[PDB]
Amino acid sequence: FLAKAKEDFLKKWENPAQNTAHLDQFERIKTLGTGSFGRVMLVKHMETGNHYAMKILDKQKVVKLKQIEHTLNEKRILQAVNFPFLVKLEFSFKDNSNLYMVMEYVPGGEMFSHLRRIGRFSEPHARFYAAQIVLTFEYLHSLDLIYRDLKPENLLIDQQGYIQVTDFGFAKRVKGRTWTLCGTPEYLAPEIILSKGYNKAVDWWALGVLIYEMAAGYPPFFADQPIQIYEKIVSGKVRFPSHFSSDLKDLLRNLLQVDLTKRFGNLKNGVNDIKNHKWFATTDWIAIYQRKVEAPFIPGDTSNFDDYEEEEIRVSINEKCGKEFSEF
Amino acid sequence: TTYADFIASGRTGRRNAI
Ligand SMILES: O=C(N[C@H](CO)Cc1ccccc1)c1ccc(-c2ccncc2)cc1
Repeated sequence: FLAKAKEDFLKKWENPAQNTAHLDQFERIKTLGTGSFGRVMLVKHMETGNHYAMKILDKQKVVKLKQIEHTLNEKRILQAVNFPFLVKLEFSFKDNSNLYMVMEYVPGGEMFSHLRRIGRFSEPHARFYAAQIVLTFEYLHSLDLIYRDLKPENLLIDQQGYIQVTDFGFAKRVKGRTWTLCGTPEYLAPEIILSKGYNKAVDWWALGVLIYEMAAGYPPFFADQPIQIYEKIVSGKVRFPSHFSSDLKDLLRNLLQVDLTKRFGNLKNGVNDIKNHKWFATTDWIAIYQRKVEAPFIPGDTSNFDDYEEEEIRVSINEKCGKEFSEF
Repeated sequence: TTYADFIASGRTGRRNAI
């Protein structure tokens, strides 16, 4: 499977799709989220009646924040990947002011919203989601991609209750070490905080944080200020809730391992150390991939998304930052 | 409790990237 997937990915990676729609082809309905250099809107493609999520990036804001290369990485990778638990990019294009990525709409909202409301997920519920992340990272890492943005805010729940990973803004295709300080404080591996060259093992550490947060209802390292979070991470002293199973604690001690020669996902057996762990004994990896497992939770409707202030989309009469985004 | 400490913290909302 992975061999065929790499062939498919490389053809798209080497020859990326460009300019596959236009802003006038979509009716903009409502804002689903906002970020430093734009917003995500629910849109309707008038030709088909399909709903999509449109990520709008202001070129000038990307340039001001020195995020050009990361924005080019995001679109180049997202247009090339194909996996059941990844958001599907349908179109991309740009105009004088903005870049646009149009993705299949995932109506269930963020895992973040459901997790905070419910409090915590039971171990079988958390295991169901964690299995999907394990398979997704096995897929991404096999293509030499590092994701670097795992958190419940970036995991969307589809109509079948399965996950769709979004936000490839920090994704990068890299064969060696990399050094960028990026991610979310609670999810940073110690080697990122300590300004070391790091690798895909940072995604496995982030999975450890995610599983802990899903099962506990709070992350393993938190504090009001990021500097305080970093001190807790680099110490790596993790305390587990009394309701955590012995198998769950063993798995987390292996993922939330400061020692790279000991961290699960980063050993000679790679992902198999995770797949074969006792916590995952009840997991049928193939049925998860095939979406045959009954989901523990089933969510143009935007009710599973928070409300955001609307703003008119202004397109300048002059092209901005043309050379910087020529390949988009 | 750790849960009460989390809920009273300023980090329960959507977390921004660094
Ligand atoms: O990348 C995403 N948002 C950034 C924070 O994660 C913020 C941002 C950053 C810069 C510009 C705009 C937004 C994102 C979120 C949701 C969906 C989405 C897909 C499908 N169905 C519903 C929703 C697509 C992309």
